[PDB]
Amino acid sequence: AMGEVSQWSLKRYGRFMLGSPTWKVFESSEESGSLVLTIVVSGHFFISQGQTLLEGFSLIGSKNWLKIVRRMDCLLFGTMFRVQFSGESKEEALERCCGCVQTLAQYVTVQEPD
Amino acid sequence: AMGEVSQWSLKRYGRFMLGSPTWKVFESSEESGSLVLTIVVSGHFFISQGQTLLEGFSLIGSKNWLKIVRRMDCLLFGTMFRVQFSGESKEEALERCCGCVQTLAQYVTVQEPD
Repeated sequence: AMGEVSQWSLKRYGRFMLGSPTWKVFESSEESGSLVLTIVVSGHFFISQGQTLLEGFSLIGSKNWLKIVRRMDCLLFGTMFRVQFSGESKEEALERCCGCVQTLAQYVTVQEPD
Repeated sequence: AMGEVSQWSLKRYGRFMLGSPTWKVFESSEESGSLVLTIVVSGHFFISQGQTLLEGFSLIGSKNWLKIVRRMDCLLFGTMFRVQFSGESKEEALERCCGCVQTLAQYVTVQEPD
């Protein structure tokens, strides 16, 4: 909303968990609540579903420990979690994703797949 | 949730608006959604109701332009908005308020009423 934050809505978020599941996958539901990726101008990164914070860390000095890769409208974050931007079409999601890459890339490099 | 943020729930938030209302008052409802005051470790301050950001600014260098006053379990913010912390009792609300004052006071001074 503000000029202090940028925000993008997500279709999905998945936490690498490593019985023993590999992923815990969160989706934007009417009940569950909507997924938002937030980047604050000081360089803080959050993912939130409604009001619970699923992810929260500084992007400052993340060159040292953080790896981001984009495949189309998804980002993978490693050192692990995975995010997919929403939209009514593949273009609209991709356009969301790219806008976010633009702010993310101010702090880290966003690589292409290996 | 994280170690990157502190969060407190609010009973009420009121925006000074100056037909011509003086205040717009937001409350924690089941429909409307719950009020959260968030302070991020880089010094960013937010109030949010569900996922809408009602307030968002930096506390860094706010000594120059920002005035905070505490009356019991409420804070008034001027240069204007007003916040009241929640709790099952007056003590619990006051205890919430004070915890927040403790992080706020790292950036600004929190005055007593005039």
